[PDB]
Amino acid sequence: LESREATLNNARRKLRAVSYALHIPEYITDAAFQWYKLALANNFVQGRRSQNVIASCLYVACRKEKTHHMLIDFSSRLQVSVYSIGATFLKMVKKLHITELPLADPSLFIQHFAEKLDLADKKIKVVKDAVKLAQRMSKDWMFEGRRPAGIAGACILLACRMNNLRRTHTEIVAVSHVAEETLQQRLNEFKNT
Amino acid sequence: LSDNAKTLHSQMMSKGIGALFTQQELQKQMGIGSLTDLMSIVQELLDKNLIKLVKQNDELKFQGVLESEAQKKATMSAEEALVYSYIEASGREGIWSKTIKARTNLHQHVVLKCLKSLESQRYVKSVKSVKFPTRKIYMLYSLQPSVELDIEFINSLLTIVWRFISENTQEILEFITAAQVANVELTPSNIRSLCEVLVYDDKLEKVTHDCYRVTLESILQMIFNYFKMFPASKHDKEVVYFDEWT
Amino acid sequence: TAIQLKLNPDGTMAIDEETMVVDRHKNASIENEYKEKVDENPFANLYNYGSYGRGSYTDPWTVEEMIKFYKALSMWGTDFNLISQLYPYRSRKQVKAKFVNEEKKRPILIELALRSKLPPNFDEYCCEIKKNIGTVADFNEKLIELQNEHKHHMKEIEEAKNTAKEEDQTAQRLNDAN
DNA sequence: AAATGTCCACGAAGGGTTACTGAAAAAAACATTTATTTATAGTAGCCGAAAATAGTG
DNA sequence: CACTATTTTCGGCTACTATAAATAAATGTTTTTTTCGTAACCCTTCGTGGACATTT
Repeated sequence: LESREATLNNARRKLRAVSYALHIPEYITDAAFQWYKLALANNFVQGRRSQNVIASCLYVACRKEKTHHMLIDFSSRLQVSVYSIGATFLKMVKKLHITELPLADPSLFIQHFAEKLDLADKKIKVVKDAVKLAQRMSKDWMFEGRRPAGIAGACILLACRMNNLRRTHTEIVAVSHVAEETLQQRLNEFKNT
Repeated sequence: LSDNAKTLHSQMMSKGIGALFTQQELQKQMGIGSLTDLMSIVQELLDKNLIKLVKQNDELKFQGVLESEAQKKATMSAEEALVYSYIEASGREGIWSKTIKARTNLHQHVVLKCLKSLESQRYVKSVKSVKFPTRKIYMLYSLQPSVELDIEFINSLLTIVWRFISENTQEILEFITAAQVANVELTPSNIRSLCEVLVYDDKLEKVTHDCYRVTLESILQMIFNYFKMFPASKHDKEVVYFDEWT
Repeated sequence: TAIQLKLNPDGTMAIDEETMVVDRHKNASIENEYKEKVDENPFANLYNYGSYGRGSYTDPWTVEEMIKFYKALSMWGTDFNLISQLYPYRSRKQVKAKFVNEEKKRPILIELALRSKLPPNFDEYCCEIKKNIGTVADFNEKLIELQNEHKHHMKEIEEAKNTAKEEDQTAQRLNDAN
């Protein structure tokens, strides 16, 4: 319809709004719209907030690509809780029959942390040591119900420990956006396994 | 100071609200103070928001209002009092939400949030117009809708006047007043406009500039004989149509 | 911030051009000026999962408030409506969270609160009136009399309204005949 | 009878003109919030005490 | 060397965060209709002469 065309011309400004902001490249916005388009027809957009469904729709497209983007970088712009936008994500995936899905692999997040962290120009040895620490962390038994951004926020602390004094538990928390004392618990955990 | 203001608004309360006041009578009414001090207490009384500035055409004019509705609007903050002042200045005919947005510079959210708070305080009602429908006109609770009725059941009374004449214009009024007629206002100006309808249907005739006869369409009611001509219309090819030459 | 006028010797009782309209920003400007001026360091606005969410930290309970609680839980059955005002700036939610808390840690005192169904050690007669001394008035019928005043004021309004309805009917008939 | 005024028509003269290298409201539909309540584990603020070792005279 | 003292840490307190049910009512939130450049050349105008009628 004309009203159905007008409700997606507006809804095309929304997906291009957040993708300009989080540096989402242009082959995901166009991939995200069909997920919005099938959820449009199946009575999922009625009632809920317009700006609350399109970020949950975009995260489906960002998970399928296996890219470094978390879920809370959507919500912190929107100034709501993580659990508000996360709850309407769960009622999207099981309702609309999304069976296959990538896992939140924490080894993706190490390589993207360093560049805006502004560490030393030998930025490969902080990474080559870290994924080998994450491979060491993988076989070892700590992260199974815990957080993907949590356990990947204490490895790069410990990988950069032995070479730099970048560990002050605040510049890495300003990167990982996970609390200060919940990664010291991780450092107490792996020391004693 | 304040005691002379108690004498000033007594003169505003002395006359019934009409016959609006001005200074050249009020200086002759009150001239105990010189004009260097007369103006100062009135500007102080503008700051006590009880006197207003009315306009009679092209020249200077005043009007004093009741105090009991002055504290009514002093409950509001200055923006709610700003929309309230225009909406009583119309009063007798109402105001349109676009016109109430233009004269104040308040944009679309800050005026729509303003009167919504004002309606809960029982200070604005919402009526729809008939001279221009589908437009939101607001008034006070004075209930002055100066703007018969546009919805149907007009012709439910025109069958009554036509049964009245078929047996054979001032007399037409008093037949309608009886017989449990659901009416509220009759006048000869209306009934002539009520009579011109059946002039156009030729159900009655106009003779001698006020008299009315039946055109004998009762015998058609019961070649010019347009019922009892039923068509064939079925499996018939050579039938005559009014369109299909254009 | 009303309309102002002036006394000009040339034009007496003249109205001024500027106060005709209001700015609506100068009164906002002075409000802003006595505000704190902070220099933002990008590490201050740090956000985590515990951000933009419900809730706070309840003050840990005291033994002073225990004897104001269990006696309220011995007299009444479990009535959170009036306990909420007894604790003046505590809320309805966390006293219910305290109720489930005291089941688990002290499971025997909620039995003693249930078992005692009688007048206790009769010291609560002051505590009966310690609640009843705030704004002493017969609320069983003082709530009635001002509500009677509320409908009395409304009974003025229709009289002021319906007499304003009939003044419309006399004027709109007068210009019809004119 | 004639002479002047008046009514009318037609050509004369310049005038300009045209293709050339949407938002607003209303009935409609519907998720959210509120109220439990019952287990689990992590996230986290938060104190808070309290262990403890860094450190002042 | 004695203890003061911020630091380090344990620790528990608390408070939801999903997941399924009963309503039920209030609340907001978002779609689908219903309506308010030169050169002909037509064009336009100023104008001048013909005849008709009244009047001298």
